[PDB]
Amino acid sequence: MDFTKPETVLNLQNIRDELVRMEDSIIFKFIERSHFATCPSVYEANHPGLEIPNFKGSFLDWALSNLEIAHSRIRRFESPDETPFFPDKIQKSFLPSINYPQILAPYAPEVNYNDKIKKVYIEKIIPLISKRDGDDKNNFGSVATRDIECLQSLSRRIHFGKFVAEAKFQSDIPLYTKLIKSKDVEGIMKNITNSAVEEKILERLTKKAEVYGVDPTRISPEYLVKIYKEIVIPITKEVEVEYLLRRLEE
Amino acid sequence: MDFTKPETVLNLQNIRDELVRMEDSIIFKFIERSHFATCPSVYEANHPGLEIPNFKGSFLDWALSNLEIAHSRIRRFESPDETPFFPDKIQKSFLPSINYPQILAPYAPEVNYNDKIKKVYIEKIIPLISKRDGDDKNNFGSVATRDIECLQSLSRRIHFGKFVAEAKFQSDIPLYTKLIKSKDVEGIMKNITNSAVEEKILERLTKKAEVYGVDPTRISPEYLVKIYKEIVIPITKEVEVEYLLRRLEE
Ligand SMILES: N[C@@H](Cc1c[nH]c2ccccc12)C(=O)O
Ligand SMILES: N[C@@H](Cc1c[nH]c2ccccc12)C(=O)O
Repeated sequence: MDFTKPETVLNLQNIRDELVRMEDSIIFKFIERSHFATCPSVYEANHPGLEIPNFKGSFLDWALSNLEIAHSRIRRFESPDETPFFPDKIQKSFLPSINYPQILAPYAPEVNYNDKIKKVYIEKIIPLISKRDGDDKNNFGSVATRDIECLQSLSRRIHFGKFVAEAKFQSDIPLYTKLIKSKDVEGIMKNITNSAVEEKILERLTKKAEVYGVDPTRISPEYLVKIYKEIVIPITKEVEVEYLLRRLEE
Repeated sequence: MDFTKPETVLNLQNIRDELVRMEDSIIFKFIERSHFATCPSVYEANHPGLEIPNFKGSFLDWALSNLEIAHSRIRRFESPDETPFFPDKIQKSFLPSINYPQILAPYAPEVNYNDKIKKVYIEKIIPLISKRDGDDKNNFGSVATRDIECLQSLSRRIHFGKFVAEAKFQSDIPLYTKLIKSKDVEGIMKNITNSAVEEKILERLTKKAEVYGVDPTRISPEYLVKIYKEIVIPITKEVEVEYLLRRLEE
């Protein structure tokens, strides 16, 4: 895919390849984060000892918002595949802007599920992948930086549902128009679900978990499957139906 | 290992485990960077189009130095296992400092091979792992951030030779004292080389390259072996002999 050549983007085979490559990215990052304890103090707002001068929020929030401000200055969020966790904080680039042709509907930047993602990550994913419960006082920064890597990968994968939805829309405008016009969510869901393909994904995930990071001479497959089945796939679909419901300007 | 409990640190079995875990980390990061072209413009100082207001250096340098300043404020370089690429730029922490007991010799922060590492990474490693030659104008930031991940992993692995050297020193002070006193480098090299173990490492690396990121239903083993054999292991040894030669205060 080349975000300056629209045809490489709305191409369904290029989309599968990118989704499959993100699958590995996400698995590698979960393995990196699994080496550390849960570190509850990292996600708690204004924790004594991890309190940042003139900042209201958690240790995780400071590290992530600061990273976004720096990257926004170098054009990160000008790209259609990048959605920010702190939309109010991002700056304008100090480098010549890349001219990205409009590929998605105009309101695309407004379809943003990062709050929900950050939330389920902390409340549901951390507890399954961490090595143990409790704070590891000497690894708060190691943890936060690994968390940022996991969040940015999940975010890109989940919001990639926008390109999936646009490809589908364009391939059958008459059908989608009627579904959108009558706001038939059940009809849309049924058209964006291929149960056969979803089983296949889960089966491949189980086999990757079995070999990845395992010394040939780290993460439970059951949990990897639970995460994709209960969190990743379902939220990707929410992004797709919301993108679609507003497709005829909204 | 717990950098607040010296015995967990100079323990040789805890050291193997940490080295083996970094082996996976490094392999995963090489795979992430392999998806992009060489991007020569990223490493060139003051490139037209990637020129940063009031900054002399490359795009890579700006991203990396800025990251270090932010992390230094949250105590990254207070930890003995973290060595900075920009020692002159790092700040003092605005959080209560962690009291790390002196585990390594005092001059330890001065043994820093990051310039050499950054250099061989650009000149020798990039060309072997990149997908193709040339600039990918729309992925300069994606590349730089992947480069930072690779550099920080290699840096931690290579400078980990300081702990290896201190463990050895402490286990046979009479022997090491004579080697150090007469500055016998050849004698030191011969005592820190177990050829049998080095073959074994290379063999395991070949088998990891064969399964990692390969869909069960990315990086050449030959190149992975060349990198560890010609760059990683040799520079780790340079860190160890330099740390040792200054051991009796220097
Ligand atoms: N492990 C140490 C040092 C550290 C490693 N990576 C970091 C990133 C940011 C801040 C600190 C760190 C800590 O968590 O404190
Ligand atoms: N791929 C785009 C956007 C991007 C992704 N990650 C980044 C990190 C920093 C800056 C930009 C980016 C680019 O390289 O420009």
